[PDB]
Amino acid sequence: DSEAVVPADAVSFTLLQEQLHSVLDTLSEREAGVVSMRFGLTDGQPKTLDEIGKVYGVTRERIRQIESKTMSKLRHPSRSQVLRDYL
DNA sequence: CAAGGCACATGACAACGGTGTTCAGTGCCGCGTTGCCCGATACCCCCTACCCGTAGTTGACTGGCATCCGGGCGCCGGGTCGCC
Repeated sequence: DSEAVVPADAVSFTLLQEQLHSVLDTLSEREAGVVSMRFGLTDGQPKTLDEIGKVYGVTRERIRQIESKTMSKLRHPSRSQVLRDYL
């Protein structure tokens, strides 16, 4: 069957979740939060940049600028060795 | 031989030297924080092409199918008709 949850894949996904969440915890609180909402780690629906700029109280271009800032920071080789292997 | 008079240096005396802080103000020059501008993207419309369901088609045409055996083995249990 195809509907079976392969234990190896499920456990790898859980480990990826934990490692990624730790990596965001390395980032600043606001930066980690905004990138999380932009990619919906907390909830299955990611929020657009303007969509993030309502609960947090930032403007769509301001939140956009920090989204660019988050993507850069997670792109430095520091917080990249761990997540390269998980793909 | 002892007392009184002049040289140089001396206990303090402030005020400059030079340099380190101070609160102070104002910028200097990098991050941001936000108004635009567009650009793309979801979402209404019209058109017809094709999928899918319904309804006919009148010479006559009137009862089917091939089963199934070489288990094997025994028991249960009920039915089933003879029995006297």
